[PDB]
Amino acid sequence: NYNYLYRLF
Amino acid sequence: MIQRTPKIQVYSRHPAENGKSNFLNCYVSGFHPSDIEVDLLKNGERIEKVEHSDLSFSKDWSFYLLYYTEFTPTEKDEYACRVNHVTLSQPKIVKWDRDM
Amino acid sequence: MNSVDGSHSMRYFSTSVSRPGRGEPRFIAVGYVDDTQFVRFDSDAASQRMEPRAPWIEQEGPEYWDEETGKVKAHSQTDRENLRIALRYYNQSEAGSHTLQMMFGCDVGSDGRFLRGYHQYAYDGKDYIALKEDLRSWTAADMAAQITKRKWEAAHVAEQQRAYLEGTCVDGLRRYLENGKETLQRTDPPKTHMTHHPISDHEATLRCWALGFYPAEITLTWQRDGEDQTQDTELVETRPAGDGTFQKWAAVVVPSGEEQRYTCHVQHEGLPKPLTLRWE
Repeated sequence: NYNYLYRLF
Repeated sequence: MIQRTPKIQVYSRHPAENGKSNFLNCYVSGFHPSDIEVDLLKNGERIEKVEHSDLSFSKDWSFYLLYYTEFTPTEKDEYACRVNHVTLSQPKIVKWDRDM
Repeated sequence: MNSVDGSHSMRYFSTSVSRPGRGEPRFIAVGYVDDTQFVRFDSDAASQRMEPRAPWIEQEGPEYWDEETGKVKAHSQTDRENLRIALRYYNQSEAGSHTLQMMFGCDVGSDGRFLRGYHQYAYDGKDYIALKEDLRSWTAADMAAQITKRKWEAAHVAEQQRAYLEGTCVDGLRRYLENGKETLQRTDPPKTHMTHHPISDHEATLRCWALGFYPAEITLTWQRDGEDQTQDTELVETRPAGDGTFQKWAAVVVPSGEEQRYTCHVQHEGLPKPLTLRWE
């Protein structure tokens, strides 16, 4: 079950 | 920019026996970047239909991949794995040993 | 199946490589449970979908794939942009190629409950940012990575990722371990044999062989009169055999005639017993 939170550097 | 050279092991999946179907694997590991050229050689000619595991890495972030084909070893036929990388001046060829 | 902890592990591994002038960067993602790969995604692949790589994961509905395929693709867009953000932090050009990798996952105990969590990034093979083992703080190696560390402390990212790690992450891992019981909870003990190659009439290499075992965690050790010959033993990395198992050998250089004073010892989870092997 993959991660669902995606953020930028 | 980190650059490691690949460790290279070439070997049969099952204990080799002349005339019997087997798999010939070639396992590169411990190398950065992910660009790598791997061929499996039967008496000096590249085996056309090789397949490879999907790109993965260890904890230290070094990539590892496996290359394999179905093959039937014999008394006289030589097999080998050839690797080329950014960190190699020339392609490095490792012969397959049954006893290893 | 961490023999020390009782623990199992889910991990996802993500690699993105930039291709100056050859199209957008390539994204490869793989998911593992312990030592079994079960899922893969290739941005350059035609399917453009999250694909099965283990037989027990095919037992899954459409909403699973539509949703995993959604997240992994969301990931590819997000690390593509981070390749530019990171390129701008280190003041480097668009001419050269660069590799950005990610890893994330969680561990379950013998309890079946959350034990450990991971969320880590690496630029050009060099650790960039990482969630500390307590899951409440970050580690940044470069000064450049510290820009992200404060932006992510000010966006409260650590608490939500801990929600994924104490949440979906453990729930997915428990469900996979039940669905693939016959694979993931089943120990394959190693087949053990050993070989003699004379290097001279003076010396001799004695090699101990373990084939077809799972999990990949194994210990091989040599003993002279029952003392560990760690010095003169040669150990190879554990390697994959292609059938889901692994192989590993240990070889020592022995004075000719004293082969019986040398003992090989195999400690693996699939044995009710550490093995002892003599040349005999």
